[PDB]
Amino acid sequence: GLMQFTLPVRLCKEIELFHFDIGPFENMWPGIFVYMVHRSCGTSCFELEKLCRFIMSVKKNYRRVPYHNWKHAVTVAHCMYAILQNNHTLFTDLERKGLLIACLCHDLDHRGFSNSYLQKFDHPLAALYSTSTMEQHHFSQTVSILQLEGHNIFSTLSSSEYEQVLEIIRKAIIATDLALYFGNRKQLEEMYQTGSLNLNNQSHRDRVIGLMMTACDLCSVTKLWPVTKLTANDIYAEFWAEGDEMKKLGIQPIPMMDRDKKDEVPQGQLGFYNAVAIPCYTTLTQILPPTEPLLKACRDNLSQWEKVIRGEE
Ligand SMILES: Cc1cc(C)n(CCNC(=O)Nc2ccnn2-c2ccccc2)n1
Ligand SMILES: [Mg+2]
Ligand SMILES: [Zn+2]
Repeated sequence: GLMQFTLPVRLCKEIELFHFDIGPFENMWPGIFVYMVHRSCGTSCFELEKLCRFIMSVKKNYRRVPYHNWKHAVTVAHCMYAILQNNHTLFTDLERKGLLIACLCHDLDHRGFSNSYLQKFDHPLAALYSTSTMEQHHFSQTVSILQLEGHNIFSTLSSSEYEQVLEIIRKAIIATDLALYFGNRKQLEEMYQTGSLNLNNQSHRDRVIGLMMTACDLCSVTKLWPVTKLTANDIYAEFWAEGDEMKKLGIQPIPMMDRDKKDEVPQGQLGFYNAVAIPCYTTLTQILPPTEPLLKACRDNLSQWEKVIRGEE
């Protein structure tokens, strides 16, 4: 119990900030995650032996893909840590426990292909899960790893608390399907504006936790410009591979995924910021005022992409 994780001074301070980058040293990422669980949840939330075994099994079931990798998992978990630490009294013990684990597990066994590509390929997972194909697989993989011997980090919870936490994790992981984000934010927008939003209404909490998951999942657009710009290369490396694979199935990919149309990228980032990212962090800031730094950072980056187009960089 008396064993803490401590980070070097620069990390100890910068990790509290939304725009923190976890760095290129992979062997430090597990310690950073445990540090965040201990401060967000407590030193007692998990058996340290079981947590460490869970963390390393989760790492092993992420693939060596350009973007949807172990680094993304830890990055999305850090953004959730930042939201929880800035909204101390709004979330229950089970929710803080659940959401950090959901973020770490949210893209388990990702291959770097969209739900659309699985459907057009006719992948077995598309036959097994007709909607949110990859996300149902990510939750399936999470349950698998929790059921390995020595890996059940929730064993000390009651039967009902256990079922509650697995239901928080399931909903959280399904919400990372961007196809579900558009309707979810629209509903939250109306509820906030007509004043019907009620955080004691479980169906309302679910929607708010969903938007947090979208905000955390997209947080690469809220980093300082040099981090956002370099992460964009990894996300587009996956999109171009998928577009190559669409061409192999005899389907011309949308321009965003066509590597012959790299010129169109800056304008494609504009569309993504205006259609997805700005609306996402605007609604999140209305519902959770202390997440405003994510909206500010997103706006700064929209303006940096505007400069790329105007040939100023
Ligand atoms: C860095 C960093 C991290 C992330 C996630 N991006 C965004 C990369 N673009 C992207 O994901 N596009 C996308 C996927 C599905 N729909 N759309 C889409 C929606 C509206 C307009 C244009 C495109 N950059
Ligand atoms: Mg995903
Ligand atoms: Zn993700």
